[PDB]
Amino acid sequence: GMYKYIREAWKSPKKSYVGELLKQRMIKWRREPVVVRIERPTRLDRARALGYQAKQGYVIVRVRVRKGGRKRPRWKGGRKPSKMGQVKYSPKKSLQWIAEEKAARKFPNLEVLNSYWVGEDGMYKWFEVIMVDPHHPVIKSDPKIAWIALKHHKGRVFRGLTSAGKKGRGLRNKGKGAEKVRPSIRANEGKGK
Amino acid sequence: AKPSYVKFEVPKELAEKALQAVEIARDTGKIRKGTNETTKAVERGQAKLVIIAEDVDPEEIVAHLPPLCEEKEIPYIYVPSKKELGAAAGIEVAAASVAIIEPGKARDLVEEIAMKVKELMK
Amino acid sequence: PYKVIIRPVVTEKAISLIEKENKLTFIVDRRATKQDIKRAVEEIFNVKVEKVNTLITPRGEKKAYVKLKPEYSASEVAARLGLF
Amino acid sequence: MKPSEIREMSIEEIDAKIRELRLQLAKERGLLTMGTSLENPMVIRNLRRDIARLLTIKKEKLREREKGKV
Amino acid sequence: VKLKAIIVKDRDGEEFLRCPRCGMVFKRRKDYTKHVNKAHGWLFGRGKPKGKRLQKKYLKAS
Amino acid sequence: ARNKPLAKKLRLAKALKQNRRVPVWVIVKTNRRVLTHPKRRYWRRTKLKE
RNA sequence: GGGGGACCCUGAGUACCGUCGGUUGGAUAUCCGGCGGGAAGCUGGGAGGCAUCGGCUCCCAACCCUAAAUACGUCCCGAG
RNA sequence: GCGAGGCGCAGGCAGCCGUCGAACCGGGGAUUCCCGAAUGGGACCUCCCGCGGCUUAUGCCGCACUCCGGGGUUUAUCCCCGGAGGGGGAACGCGGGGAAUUGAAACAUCUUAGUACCCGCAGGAAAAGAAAGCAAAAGCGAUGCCGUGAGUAGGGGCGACCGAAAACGGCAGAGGGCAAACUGAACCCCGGGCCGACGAGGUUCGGGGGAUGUGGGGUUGUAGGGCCCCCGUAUGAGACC
Ligand SMILES: [Zn+2]
Repeated sequence: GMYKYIREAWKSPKKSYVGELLKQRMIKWRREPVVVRIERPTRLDRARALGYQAKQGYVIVRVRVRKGGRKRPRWKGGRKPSKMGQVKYSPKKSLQWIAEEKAARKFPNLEVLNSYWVGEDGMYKWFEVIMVDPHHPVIKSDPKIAWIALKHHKGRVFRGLTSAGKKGRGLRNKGKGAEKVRPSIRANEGKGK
Repeated sequence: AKPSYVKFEVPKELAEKALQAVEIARDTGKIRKGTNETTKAVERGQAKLVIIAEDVDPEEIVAHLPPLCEEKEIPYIYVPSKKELGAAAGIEVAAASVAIIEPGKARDLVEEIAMKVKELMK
Repeated sequence: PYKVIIRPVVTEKAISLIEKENKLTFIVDRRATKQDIKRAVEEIFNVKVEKVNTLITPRGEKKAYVKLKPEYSASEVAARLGLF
Repeated sequence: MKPSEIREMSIEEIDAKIRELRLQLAKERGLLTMGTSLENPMVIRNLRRDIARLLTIKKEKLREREKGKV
Repeated sequence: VKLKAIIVKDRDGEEFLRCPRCGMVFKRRKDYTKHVNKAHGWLFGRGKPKGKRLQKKYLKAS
Repeated sequence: ARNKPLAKKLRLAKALKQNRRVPVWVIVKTNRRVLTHPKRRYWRRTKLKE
């Protein structure tokens, strides 16, 4: 099918036409807002695998974020040498998770279903976020996705229940080494991460 | 302006002839509508002609059709209007590709389209 | 009719005003406007109003002086209300 | 007044009675502020509660008429 | 084991049918019946459990 | 003070009405148990909260 | 509902490697993140406390949901 | 429902309500000023000023921002229909940011501490949850909680100190759906109609989606599933609305 061909093309963009296409697309994207809804997903196979469907209630949002870690604000009170670092620090949430949260902030009435990497230059990184409308009858009538309509699935991205959130919390490991990651980070004194 | 996956320029007369061939094949033959079905038909080596749309975005959907058709020795032609291609195919939604498996009563038309494509760039 | 008028004012100053200047003194509801007071008086008492003045007392209640036209007597309305 | 007898009369009569009760309530409040021979200190309370009953039953009649018509 | 539907309320307050055996939620009774008959039907001699581990557990229980 | 917003005037009016003695008949009814309430105020000594 | 196949499918900037910061009992062998690289993909792939080779054992990630056993007491019965 | 009194804390004067069943109690309704997420626009004062339809007029109904699914055109995010988010909640929950006094008899690795506190996000619970796991004479078989393993393995100016899991015994027990192989509009939602019972279900019309794939199937490890071939089965037996 076409999905395998798209996956093969996007395997390594620099080793196919996707490299030049991505360069031109990045040139176009650098001039667009940080968060922008798009008509169709760029990587159809990835969107479908993550749960996108061609029906009312689904939204694809491109989000641009800056690469690198973070610089801590200057400390005002006295500090011991172990706590004075500012420069060499990194966020504990992945940039994909951060972009998902930005998309969630932009769209308040939807829920973040998933996200995937779609390109990056030496300065920025681009993600495409699949989001769902829990109040649409078409979404409700679909047993595959209707579970988002329940009350306890509000702010799932913010609480860390997406794929990126699970990866950040370490829920992709089992057995040895995953002793402090379940049932939650807080439940283990917040020291498993 | 022209997407990278287009490998040559087709005249309006040839594009309209391809659309008419698609319509006649739908009426009195066998056609496959949609990129997935067209790719499957090409891989199985049953389609006698492939028609693509020039306004497919993103182009990853049809970026493999020309190389695949060249590998399998299948003529492929371009048409400007995706919506008109879908309408000719007979569905109520735009179609990004079409394949003709049984020419039906458009055998001469498809043969001439293939010859002209060979002359242009094959 | 209506909720504009709460109660007539039966004070000595009010009585003097009725006797002299053809004026009736009412305690009305706060949100009422001068047109509302005029219309309420005219409809309830079948009299013609010449002028309306309003104030808000230090107790938070609105007091209205309604000066009737010379064609109608305020003493008659006071008697009808039992002001005496 | 009793809810049964209020329900007996029509909406227009209810409005007229409400107007009369409001005027009488104003009159009695003025009389209370003026004099001291309060023969019946409960007249104000009775008039106010009768006004409430009249308005409530008028609203009930309006709602039931609308429901029946629809 | 009984598989009667359990009613749940969404954010808008509409109604759902929750399967008591796995927790899946439906809005259409046809889909609810189809799931109850296709997923857990092996409990009544119609089909077999899925997964080597689950099959071993069920055989041990039996 | 000369120019007052209506809401502030109404609040002052409410405080003025609040400030008054306990009724003698209330004292009799309570049998000399209720004599004073916390909201009594002297304008020169106890100022309003606003 | 069962048997056979030689055909097709099974999640990618992902697993993983190097370095830096945080975190951890995790000690050359915890987990998360940044930067620079980066596959196989069923004739396949992963784990078994330094690395690699062979044997053996156990598994199929990179998508999703899940009641009961639990935590709390604004509040309600009961008791000391 | 109770059955002769009642009008709060609150023992007074006067009067009134109740046997056409009050007071009181449980359920359901009506009214419910202003500010307040406060929302048509403003707040040095919880008060003011606005724009359109209906209405004779009284007087009602609409107009915040950020979006979702539609329509119109003027293409202006300008107008119209439907629908969301906003704020709160004592403790509990989830995800991030993150000190010092203090101890080490000073102090920098460390400890205090992933603590105080800060930002964001839910519910009556939340999170976790069904193995690329745990263990090797045997083997077990989702998650969560307790006892214990245990101040042990192990970390540590190896200083002060920090510090688990597996196994075992218990509580409670439950497991399912996708992406793809294949099929190709057989599909979903809104409004109306008809048959059915007013429901379930069946059928039909218009609109919006859908070939960039709606629906059918399929969910797994010395393997599982599609497709092909052969044998038989379904007559019967479930389950659910
Ligand atoms: Zn189920």
